[PDB]
Amino acid sequence: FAAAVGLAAPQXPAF
Repeated sequence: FAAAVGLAAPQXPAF
C-alpha cells in the first residue's frame, strides 16, 4: 500500500 500514499501525497496541498 505505500504507493497509494506516495503517489497521492504531492497533491495534498490542493486542500
